[PDB]
Amino acid sequence: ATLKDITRRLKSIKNIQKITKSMKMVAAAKYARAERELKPARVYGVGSLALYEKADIKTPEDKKKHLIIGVSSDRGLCGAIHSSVAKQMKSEAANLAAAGKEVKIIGVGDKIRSILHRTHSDQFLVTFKEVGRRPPTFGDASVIALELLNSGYEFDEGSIIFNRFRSVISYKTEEKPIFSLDTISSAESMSIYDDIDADVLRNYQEYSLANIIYYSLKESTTSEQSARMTAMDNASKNASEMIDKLTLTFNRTRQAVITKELIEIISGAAAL
Amino acid sequence: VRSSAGAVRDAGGAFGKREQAEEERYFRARAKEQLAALKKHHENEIS
Amino acid sequence: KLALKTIDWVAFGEIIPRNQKAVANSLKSWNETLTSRLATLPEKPPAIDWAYYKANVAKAGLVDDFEKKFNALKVPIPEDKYTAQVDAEEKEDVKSCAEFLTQSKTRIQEYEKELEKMRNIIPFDQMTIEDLNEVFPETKLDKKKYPYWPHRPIET
Amino acid sequence: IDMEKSQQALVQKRHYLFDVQRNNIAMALEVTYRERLHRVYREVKNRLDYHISV
Amino acid sequence: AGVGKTVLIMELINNVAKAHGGYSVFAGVGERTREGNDLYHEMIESGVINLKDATSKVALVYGQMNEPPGARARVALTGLTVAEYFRDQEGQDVLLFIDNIFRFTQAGSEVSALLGRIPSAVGYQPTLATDMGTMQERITTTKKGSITSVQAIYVPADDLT
Amino acid sequence: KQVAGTMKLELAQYREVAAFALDAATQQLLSRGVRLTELLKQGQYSPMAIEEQVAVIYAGVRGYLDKLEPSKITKFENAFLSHVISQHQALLGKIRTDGKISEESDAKLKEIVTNFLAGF
Repeated sequence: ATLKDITRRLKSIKNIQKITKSMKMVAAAKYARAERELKPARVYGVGSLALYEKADIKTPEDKKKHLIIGVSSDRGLCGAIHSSVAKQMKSEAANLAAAGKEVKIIGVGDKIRSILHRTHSDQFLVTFKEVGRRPPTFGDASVIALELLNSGYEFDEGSIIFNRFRSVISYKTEEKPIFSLDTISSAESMSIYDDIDADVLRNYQEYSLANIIYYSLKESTTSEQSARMTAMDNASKNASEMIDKLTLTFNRTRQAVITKELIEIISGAAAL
Repeated sequence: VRSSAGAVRDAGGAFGKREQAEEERYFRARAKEQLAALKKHHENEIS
Repeated sequence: KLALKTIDWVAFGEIIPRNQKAVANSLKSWNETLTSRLATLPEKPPAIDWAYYKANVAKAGLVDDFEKKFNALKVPIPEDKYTAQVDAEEKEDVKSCAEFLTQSKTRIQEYEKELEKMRNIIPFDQMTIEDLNEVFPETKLDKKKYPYWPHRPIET
Repeated sequence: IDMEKSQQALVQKRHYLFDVQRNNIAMALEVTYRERLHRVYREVKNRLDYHISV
Repeated sequence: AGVGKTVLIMELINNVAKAHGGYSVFAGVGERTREGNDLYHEMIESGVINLKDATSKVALVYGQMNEPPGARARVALTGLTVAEYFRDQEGQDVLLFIDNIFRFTQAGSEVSALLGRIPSAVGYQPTLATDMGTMQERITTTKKGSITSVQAIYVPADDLT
Repeated sequence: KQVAGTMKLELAQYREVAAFALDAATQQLLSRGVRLTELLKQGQYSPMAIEEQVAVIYAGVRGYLDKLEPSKITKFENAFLSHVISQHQALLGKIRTDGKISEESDAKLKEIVTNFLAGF
């Protein structure tokens, strides 16, 4: 292009690089805080899951009501966080419907809703937004569980998909089963537990639902902040390479313009 | 060679149009909400 | 020469059974293409300037021969053999006006019969169980299958 | 009763598919005839344009 | 080009000149002749130019872009002379609209090479600043009168530098 | 002048929110903008009479094509032109001669477009 085109492009890319550096720093701070808050929530959620893996509960193979919960955020620029979760959700939903089930979906975060608003647009039991603006609390998980129970879709089996945070550079997508008390009552491993009618067990199921949702929220937010830090770092690096190339081009063009104007002056002077 | 504020929308490349749209959609939404509230206030203040 | 009977299309689309829409849409498209073609062709074949032309040719005799042969010779025209679908029209008169009309009207007759029968009945505060048994054969308690009291399956 | 009445209403206008077919066939024959006319015209004018060009 | 210079200057003539007691001058320098005719007729309609009486309040000078460079380089001075006279002898307020005062410079540049001058930075005459100063320095509010000068200045290719 | 003004406003609004691709109002705004955009396309050496252009633009701008897909708008445009040029030559002559969309002309245009849209 001409010199002004190159100058404007170079200035724009420089601004973009500045912004991405700042956002990487912000995301890194929020990540440090999220890890710090994730350790205790990690122990708490693992404890809350203790029972089911200790008293092995097999879901009944004769029920059609299933629930899929997919945990993400509203924020973008986090790489393949929402993408992986939505991909696995549609995989599992397709499998369930091929097995002849009646799947619903809860989307914790806009981006999940958006990715799945073309297909699975009618299975949305309810979706939640305003995620990711502030670190998730137990209040959020309590609200999600409360609106899941209140909305009278009594499900017979459940699953939650979140991005388990492995390391600052890596994360994995999990699927943690959720059971309804119909499956806990009729489980022979549960015959050993004492002082257990079908009412205390119902309160216990409601609490465990809140617990698992909260655990998934903490893991997901940690992994998302890590991914946003990585994505911003890569974007800043790409902007730096582009800035180098455009600076070289700008210098070439500036010298060429100087030479062109000077040759015009010389030709005019010698052509008198 | 330096950079200055409000340069992304001065170039007018892809980021400029993307930013312009990201602004316009949001403020159309908020204008719709505010117009609904204005209509509600109009009706509620007739008496 | 040309005066084509007008059509209503939203009306036309109401009369295609689901098994026959695959031909209806194709017929619509073929009509569209042919109508566009007809619009493309001009209202008349343009004239010919024989005088000037034969004045601008050496062997005026040859061009005169072509002119005269053109004048004498004409062109053919197709026929309605491909319009054998004439027959179909009569067949339709059978379903539309003879069969479907007739059984439809009889079914109407019966539906009226039933309606006025169901509308002229005593106020329920004056009726009797035999009367329900007869007006509604659904309230009958089949003794052939539940001979014993209550003749209901109590689980009900 | 009303469903049957509507069906009968549609019976009256059932004939439009045949009507469309008739219009199509007639105007297709007309199109072919006009193509024949214009084709003979074009060939003859090109034919004689040969002689004038010579 | 195409940002509103002419519309804005016409708007100013509509507001300030219409309700302005003193006289007014419009020097169209190297602009489309269509616009000159449009202004003539709009002024006749408004009434600042009265073809019947002697109550006209505007004097027009036109050097439009069909003229050779010599005339475009001097029509600004002609309009400026009319305005200067109304400033001094009439001893009164004056307005002076010019559109554009870039065509004066450009017309000066179209003959410089033929007058034997080496060009300057970008195909401009060596005397650009002096030639523009010796004109813009007569458009001033002395203690004897007062000229309010509105100038439209084409910026080639939006380049303010 | 009557029709192209509303079309100009609609495209002006559309061009603002175009760089992306939710709510009903802006979704319909994008839909109308795209319909008008595919309306303006054209072929080579086939200029249109002004009344025909008015008919097409009126059909497009009065929310009629908003139901159709945007890949089929060319098909509509073409078929609608071919249909009107023969059946409703009188209306086009009226629009040309009187040089405006009078109330009766507008009502006609309305009924022709409503009938044709469903019948296609």
